Amino acid sequence: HKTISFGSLTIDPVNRQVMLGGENVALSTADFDMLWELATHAGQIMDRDALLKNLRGVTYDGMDRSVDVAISRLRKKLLDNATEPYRIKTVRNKGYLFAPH
Amino acid sequence: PHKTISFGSLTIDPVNRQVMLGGENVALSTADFDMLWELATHAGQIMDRDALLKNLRGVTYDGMDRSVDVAISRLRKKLLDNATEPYRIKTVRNKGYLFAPH
DNA sequence: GTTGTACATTCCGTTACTCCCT
DNA sequence: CAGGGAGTAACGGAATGTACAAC
Repeated sequence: HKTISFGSLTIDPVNRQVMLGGENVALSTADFDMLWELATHAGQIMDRDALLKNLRGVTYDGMDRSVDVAISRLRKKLLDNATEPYRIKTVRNKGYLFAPH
Repeated sequence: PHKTISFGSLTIDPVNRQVMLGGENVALSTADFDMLWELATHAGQIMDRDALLKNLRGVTYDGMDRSVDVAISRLRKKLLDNATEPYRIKTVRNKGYLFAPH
């Protein structure tokens, strides 16, 4: 009912469980809460300050790389090469974007 | 004629406080069936440590109090769940624990 | 059999580089 | 021939998992 899917990727907030085309991908608490955020605003550029607020929530001090680190850890577990990402795009000086297609 | 709650093969019978998985009776102590009961009646809903402790021992989460965590570990053990890849009981950092209805 | 301490293990924020891009 | 914005490896402090001690 509340489960929100994309392509072969299913994100279930009721059981806090995510599946990538049959296979069940193990995500930590941050991996999930971060992916959930992005997917909610799919195709929408989420800016760094906006991420920290919704997820921590603290103020972006203009110099904080935790979101970047969080993104990389997510990118690896989702099987998404950062060199040319299919799922989670980087947008220079804006933030990050979840790609539905 | 017994009123219970059920999630797949799992079955929780608050009448005689007997839980079954499948299957066969799972032995829980009193304080542990209580905590399982709290979680399961708020399935899909994150129960924080204060919420739990207010039932587990009827106190307020002060610490650093770890009585819930070990308790969560027994349930996971007793429900044939694996902590690193938990199906039925999820850990949510800084929040608490969660009974997953599926 | 019950319970939680005393370790055992994992998480994620910081740091510290690195290669980009401008 | 800066300057900075983004990737991630690694460190380590704190949040969580539990074998087994104390009951």
